[PDB]
Amino acid sequence: TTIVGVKFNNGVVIAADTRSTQGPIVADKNCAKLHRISPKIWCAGAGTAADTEAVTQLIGSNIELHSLYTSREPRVVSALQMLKQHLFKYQGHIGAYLIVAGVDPTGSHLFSIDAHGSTDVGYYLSLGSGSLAAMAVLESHWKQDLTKEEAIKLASDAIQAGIWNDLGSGSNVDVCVMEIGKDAEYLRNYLTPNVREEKQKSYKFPRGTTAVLKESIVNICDIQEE
Amino acid sequence: TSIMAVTFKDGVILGADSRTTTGAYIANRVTDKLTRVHDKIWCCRSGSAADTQAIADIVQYHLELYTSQYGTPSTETAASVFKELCYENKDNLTAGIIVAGYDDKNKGEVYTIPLGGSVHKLPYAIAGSGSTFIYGYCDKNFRENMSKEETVDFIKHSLSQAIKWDGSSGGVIRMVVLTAAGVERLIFYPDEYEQL
Amino acid sequence: TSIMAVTFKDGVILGADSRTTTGAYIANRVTDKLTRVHDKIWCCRSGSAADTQAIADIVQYHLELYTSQYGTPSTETAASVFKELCYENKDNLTAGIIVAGYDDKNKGEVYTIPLGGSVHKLPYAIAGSGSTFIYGYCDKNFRENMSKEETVDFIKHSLSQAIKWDGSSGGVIRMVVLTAAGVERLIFYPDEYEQL
Amino acid sequence: SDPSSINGGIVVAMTGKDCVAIACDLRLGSQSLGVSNKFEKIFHYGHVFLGITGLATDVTTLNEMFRYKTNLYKLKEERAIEPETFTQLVSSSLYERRFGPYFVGPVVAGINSKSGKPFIAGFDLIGCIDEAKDFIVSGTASDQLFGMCESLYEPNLEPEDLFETISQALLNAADRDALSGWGAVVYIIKKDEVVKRYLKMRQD
Amino acid sequence: MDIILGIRVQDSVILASSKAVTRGISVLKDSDDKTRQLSPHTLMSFAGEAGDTVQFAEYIQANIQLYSIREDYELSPQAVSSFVRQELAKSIRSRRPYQVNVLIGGYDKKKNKPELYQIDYLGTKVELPYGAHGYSGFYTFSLLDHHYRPDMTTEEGLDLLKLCVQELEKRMPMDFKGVIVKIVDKDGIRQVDDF
Amino acid sequence: MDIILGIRVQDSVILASSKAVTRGISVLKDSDDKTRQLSPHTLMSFAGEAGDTVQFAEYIQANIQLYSIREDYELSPQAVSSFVRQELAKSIRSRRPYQVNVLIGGYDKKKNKPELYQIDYLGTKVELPYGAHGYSGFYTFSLLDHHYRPDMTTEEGLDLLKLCVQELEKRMPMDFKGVIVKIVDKDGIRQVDDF
Amino acid sequence: QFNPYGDNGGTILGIAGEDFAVLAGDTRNITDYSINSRYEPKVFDCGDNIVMSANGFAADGDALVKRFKNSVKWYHFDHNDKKLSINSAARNIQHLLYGKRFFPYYVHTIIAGLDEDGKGAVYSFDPVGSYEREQCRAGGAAASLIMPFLDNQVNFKNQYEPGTNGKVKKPLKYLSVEEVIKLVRDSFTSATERHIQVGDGLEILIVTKDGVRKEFYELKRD
Amino acid sequence: TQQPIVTGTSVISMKYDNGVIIAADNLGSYGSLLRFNGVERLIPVGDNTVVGISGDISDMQHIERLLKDLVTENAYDNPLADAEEALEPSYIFEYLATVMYQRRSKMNPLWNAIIVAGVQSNGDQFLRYVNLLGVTYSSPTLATGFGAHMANPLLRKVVDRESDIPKTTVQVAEEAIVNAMRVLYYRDARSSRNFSLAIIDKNTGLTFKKNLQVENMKWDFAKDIKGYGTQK
Amino acid sequence: TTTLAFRFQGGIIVAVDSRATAGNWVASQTVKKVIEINPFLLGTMAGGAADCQFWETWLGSQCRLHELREKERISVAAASKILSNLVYQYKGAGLSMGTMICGYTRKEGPTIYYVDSDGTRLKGDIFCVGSGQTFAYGVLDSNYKWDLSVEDALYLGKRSILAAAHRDAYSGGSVNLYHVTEDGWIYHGNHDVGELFWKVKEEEGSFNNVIG
Ligand SMILES: [Mg+2]
Ligand SMILES: [Mg+2]
Ligand SMILES: [Mg+2]
Ligand SMILES: [Mg+2]
Repeated sequence: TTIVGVKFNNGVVIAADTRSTQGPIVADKNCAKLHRISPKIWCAGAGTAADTEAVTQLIGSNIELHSLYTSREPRVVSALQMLKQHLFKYQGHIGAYLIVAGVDPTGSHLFSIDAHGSTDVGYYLSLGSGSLAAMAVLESHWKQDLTKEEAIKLASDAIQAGIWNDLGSGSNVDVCVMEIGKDAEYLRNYLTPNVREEKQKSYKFPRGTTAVLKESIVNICDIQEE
Repeated sequence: TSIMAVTFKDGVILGADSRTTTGAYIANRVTDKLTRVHDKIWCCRSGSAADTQAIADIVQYHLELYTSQYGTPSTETAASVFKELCYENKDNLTAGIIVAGYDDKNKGEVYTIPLGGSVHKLPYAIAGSGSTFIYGYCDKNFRENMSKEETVDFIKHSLSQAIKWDGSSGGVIRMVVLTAAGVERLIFYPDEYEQL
Repeated sequence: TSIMAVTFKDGVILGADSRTTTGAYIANRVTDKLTRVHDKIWCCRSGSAADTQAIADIVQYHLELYTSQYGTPSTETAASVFKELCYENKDNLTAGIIVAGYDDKNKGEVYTIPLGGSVHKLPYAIAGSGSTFIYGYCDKNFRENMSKEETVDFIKHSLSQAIKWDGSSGGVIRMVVLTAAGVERLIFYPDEYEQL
Repeated sequence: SDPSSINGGIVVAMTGKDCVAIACDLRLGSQSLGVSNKFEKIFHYGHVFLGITGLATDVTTLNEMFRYKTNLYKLKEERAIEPETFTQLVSSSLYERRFGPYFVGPVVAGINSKSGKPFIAGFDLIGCIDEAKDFIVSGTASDQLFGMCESLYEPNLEPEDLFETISQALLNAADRDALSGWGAVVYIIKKDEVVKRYLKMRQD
Repeated sequence: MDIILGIRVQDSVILASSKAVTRGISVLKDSDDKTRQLSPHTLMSFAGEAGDTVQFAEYIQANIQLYSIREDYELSPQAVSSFVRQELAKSIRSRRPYQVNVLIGGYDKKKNKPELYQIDYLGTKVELPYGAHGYSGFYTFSLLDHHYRPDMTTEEGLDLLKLCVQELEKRMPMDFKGVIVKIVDKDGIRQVDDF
Repeated sequence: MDIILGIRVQDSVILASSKAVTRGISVLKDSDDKTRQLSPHTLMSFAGEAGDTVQFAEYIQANIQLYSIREDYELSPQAVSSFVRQELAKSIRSRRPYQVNVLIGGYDKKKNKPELYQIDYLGTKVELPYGAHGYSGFYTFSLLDHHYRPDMTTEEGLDLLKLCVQELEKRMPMDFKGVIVKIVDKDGIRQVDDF
Repeated sequence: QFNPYGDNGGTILGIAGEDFAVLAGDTRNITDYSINSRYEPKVFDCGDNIVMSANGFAADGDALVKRFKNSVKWYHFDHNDKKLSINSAARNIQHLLYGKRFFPYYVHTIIAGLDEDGKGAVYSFDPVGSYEREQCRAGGAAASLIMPFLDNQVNFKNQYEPGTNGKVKKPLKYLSVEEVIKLVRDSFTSATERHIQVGDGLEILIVTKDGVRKEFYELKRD
Repeated sequence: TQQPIVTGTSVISMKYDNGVIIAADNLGSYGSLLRFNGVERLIPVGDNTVVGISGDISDMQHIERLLKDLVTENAYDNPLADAEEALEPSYIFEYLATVMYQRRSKMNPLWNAIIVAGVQSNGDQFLRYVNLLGVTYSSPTLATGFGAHMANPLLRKVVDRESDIPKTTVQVAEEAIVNAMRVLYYRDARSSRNFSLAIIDKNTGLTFKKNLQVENMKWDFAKDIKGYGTQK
Repeated sequence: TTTLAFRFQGGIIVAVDSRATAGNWVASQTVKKVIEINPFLLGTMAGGAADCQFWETWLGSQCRLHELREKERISVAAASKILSNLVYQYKGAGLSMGTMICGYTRKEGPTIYYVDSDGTRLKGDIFCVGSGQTFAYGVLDSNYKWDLSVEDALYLGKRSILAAAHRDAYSGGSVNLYHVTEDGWIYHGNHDVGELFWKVKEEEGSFNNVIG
């Protein structure tokens, strides 16, 4: 997994690859790692995939209720405080490593949080097995006062470094851009540089190739009238 | 990590490097290890980042609630709350915390709380992995009732040496000055302190 | 243990504390850790006392036999013999040795041989458990081409601080001065160096 | 010792044109010992199908649990649960045992009764959803299944072509796994007819 | 305990269970009956850890007898086996699990069919024509796979069972002191007193 | 291997040794002869680790046969037992010791006396009226302590041996598949083919 | 503690035709999640119309290939430049491997060539020298992904003739070198999709009576 | 079997159109202690080869002496020692690779990762890696330790495959190497600012640069960073 | 793995399965588990594949040297003992071997020795070794007679491996049959278990539990 977050002029951008693995085996080639905590607060998760999904949805759920209770749009610091206190309580047993980014009435924000509950602030961050490859790119090209277009470019380049160089990362680049005073734009499969080439052969079988012992209709309908 | 707090004539100054490592990888080279638990009561954190952050947040909460009821807490009171958390949860914590604050009655005060959760009031304190390399230097160079400029130089030179020898320390030298005049943040970059 | 060797204008001076511990018990408070392997080639020993003594004795033998055949050995040659023993037997040795010597051609030279058996030629070297506390101080205070009196003060002050903070170090500060004039032994007692 | 490979077995699911297929082997064993050749691993709640590999006691327990829950769902909702909703229910149910999990590899397959869209999904033992467009694999021969599916699969296969593809994927994967085989079943699922076929295979 | 075998024939279920009870060095008993009658037409044999086997078996027996009295009705073998499986499936994630493997042989009076269920201590249930627990299957299943027919008489089942026991007595290192054999059919449960 | 018993009566030594060879799960053989004739009037039974037992026994046999040829003379049972003990005492401090326990039953033609020696793998030698290795003594010694007489006939020795084997067959968990019995007397070594 | 072994990933595949043999392998070399090289040749021409690959721990793989190449050289010296037949090479490799029975070459070795009747031959070895002549053998990381596919598409396993419904097997008709190469390419393309250690490039060595030929194909680099 | 004591971190290298570049910092770490600050970890062999070594420094010094001895030995009874029969990068590597594998096979490794960079007699670039296990591989870019994770991604953006090598000038290659060294200084806790860089070119020969420093560093953005979440 | 060998009136029947596994992964279905030591001697493979292959090939070399030197066929007793003595030297080092050395000579008649890597050497009439040995023993014990015909004995060995191949997860692939006579062994073919199972089920009426 390679995940990055990059601050820019009027907001923040987050990006991720789309490979999920079981050891050395690729389970899903187009995984969605960019998660929505609230409309304009998004985060990307590395580590235990279900811990990243579950902790997002739980805090996302509570953030929504909090927003309704206070009649205010959710803040990134609230999502952060709720995430870290939940993760700290479980002493790293919930293996969620997240980059949390968003915009709110206070402004634009970018944070990282690790499984044990420690958080960090930054203008550029990377997480996952391809974080070192990504951070190499970020440390080479990041500057203050990036534009939206520059930040999207830098973020996706950092993910690409992970895709090509990290075996844990691959396939596509997902991006989400959160700009102040605008709707957050989720760009699913922003880049697609790993389409499989056409195979040499079609492996469609002739009908009746498989040996069959018994056939029967399965009753999926409910008990019928009359 | 290299952290220290030093009392001087007009109050106290906290100092820290900015390096946070995961093994040999520098996970954050611009970390802020100087944390505010009250207006003029700050702390330097060493050990588990999760633990020291959790502790600091709880202390900040306690001092906020204290202030609402009883007014501004003393630095000693803040140190006591830190100690209570560290001592009672010693089995599950890895935290080494220096507490520094400015009263008008007591002026600059420094309390160090090492791993066990004991408290020690000192004229100055050093902690973190990098502190080992500057026990000799700090002991030889510290004087009581230094000026602001002298104390800044003392901390700058000390943390410079800690950074030079300790791989776990590095980045910028952050400092927070606590006096009657208010709260001042200082930062010093490698090109400055490496040539000292 | 706190040991160091420092080159200066007229040659080199070796310095050491005199404490030998078995756990927290001081088995010998007047140990001589400055060892002679040749007339003007000495060494400071740290680590296993059995190992460093065995090594030093073998080196002394080698240099004696060298001298009988080829005349006075260089300090470099002595360091090389130390290194050969330490490197080739690294699995079975716990030895950290500083080698210091005076030639007339090369003058004062210092070589440090840490645990692995690597060699490092330095202007000065510090080693032993107590050295950790004086990296900052020694780096800030060392100058090249000091006088004899300045080098004695530098070593005295440095080992004073190492002794102050390290429980494994203590007792008297021994020193051996190596110059063209000859070999001079110096000793400094606690009442002298503790008030520095 | 490893709970996910005591009993053995495999499930595979595929999508086709206006259809889905889900298939499983019939073996239950105690490590090397073959115990049953009639242990079906696919179940259904209304029109939603659920395959479960892994520890057999959990396979049974989860089937009973999801029958339980989908029956209450139906009574309250006054409609049969859909594949998308059920997938979330499986995920939720598995994650609630985060630190004492069912040692299973569930696979959902079905067609949404309102949109007509074919749906498949896979899970790890604590509920992480893998919602693949093409195919989902699970069990002690998941590597072999991945290899078969990756080469044999092509999109938009007609029901009777999809049958051959999934059958051959299962059979040949199972024959390279000691703990899978002893018979196989393939469900071909269309919007309002489901056909179930038992396959003839080697019995070693 | 050691060997427990089960075979479902045409009109009955036959359970064979060893008589030996060994506590480490010595064989303390050679006439132990490793079975409990759960209801008039349902028998359960068991094997596993000492103490837990009988404790579990009697606990199940009490529960089924309680159900029988409350409803004035005998639960089907299938229903009993499902109850037993749940108890074991509950048990495996307990503080200290029941280490007990069972065979449930019952005659369903409604369907007029014999039924044999094999359940291990994990709560792994399977309905079988013949079954075993432990190493018993390793020696006997090749013989049962060969000779078994679904239309076998009770007498033929007993003869096939004898061949299985003979093979066990030949190739097993442990002396299990023979077996007690019990037949479950429409008339209830009875013990074959000469085997 | 498992049970090896020895009893020295009036005019002979009787060695009883189990017939079973078990390799973990299966009994591979039920007719194994765990003994070697070292000389015409000296027999050695053995038990211990697989492979080492036969290797040691045949090694000893070869050595005694070599001595017999070189000197044209049969070593006394005492002399043979001392040779064997030294080999085992040497073996116990070797890189890989022989894990072999032996009984040496011999008839001394010079003294006209039967003699039974018990030696374990450490080289612990004792001359006994009756002996065993492993757990065999635990079951049998109470019977031998009661019934044994130094003036017993060979037939009475065999009857007392039967009682010992019967007790073993009752209380031992393992099936050792009976015993092969051999008698050592003035006329040499012979096997009792019905026991 | 020092671990003398490592895992350099990689996947190899040997297929014996009627009058030819191919030995293929990906060119990616890895440790853990890093790529060492995108092109590090793994299948080698060892002379005498024999090709060899020792997949697994690359240091042992290189050592073994080197020692076998050397064995070919000395076979020529000692036996009047006699050609080392594939069966003789296979037996010789067993002895090389079993020579380190108690400190094995951590590799799965495959050799390919022609037998003395000119028919395609592939031999497969385990780390300690047990070996077999085989028609079809994948080795390394993605072997479990590839073999079932080969069982189905080379040996036509579980395939029956339409209309007979399981009564008549699909006949085992001989495959051409072009047909085998298609299956090799599709095997590695599929393996590249689902296995993280497979990718970058595919190098195939083809052995016929005319000699050894090479073919290279790009694989996905992610 | 041992454990490394005094250690050197990343060695990084890449090929360019006319030769190879190799670089490594001048630090000798003693665990987390940055003990020795003047350690040369690039060792030239003749005028056509530079051997870069990371890992255990005592073993590095041993290897350094082996290479020194190799030059002496090659010159013995060799009239063409400074011409046709001079040591090639490929000879030097193969020798080291033999030693490394032999040492691991005796369960007594030289605890190092080594990159041999050079130019062959025919002008061909040579760049190959060997480590304590005897594992060897070649690539357009090679790096050890942290450099493998952080330098390679950056260097591979310049030379991604073999066909990029002729398109890469010495200026572009050196620029990429120097930037990578800066990135490693930012992110490797066992790195130093001071480093050495060697260029082996088929035309201009061996250029050995000592006392280089990481420069043009970005730290100013640190001033705005406050707290770890909610602090203002 | 399942290997068996038994003595009978017409000599020795050797029958083996063909499966090799690494964990749950089936590495091969075409493993030759009968090692043709020479035209008169057979060995079976169980435990370590390399150990069995290597040392039983080596055994063939020793047997060949014996008959060159002594101008006489080596006895099964002598041949088996060469192997058992060899593996006994390596005891502790981690060899894995469970084999039946099978032969038929003038002086001995048909003879089988179970040889094993912890140094065991047992002469016997029926031996079964491997993960599926217990299943094969059941069929063997209940059907074995000395006066079996060569045809019936061959089938009994085949059927016994099939019984194991069915129940044992780590046995299967195919069955290899051999008949050892005084004049040498005779190979009786490779029999795919998949096809053999259905054939035997129908013709024999066995495996009623399995639907076909
Ligand atoms: Mg530093
Ligand atoms: Mg199978
Ligand atoms: Mg890949
Ligand atoms: Mg099987």
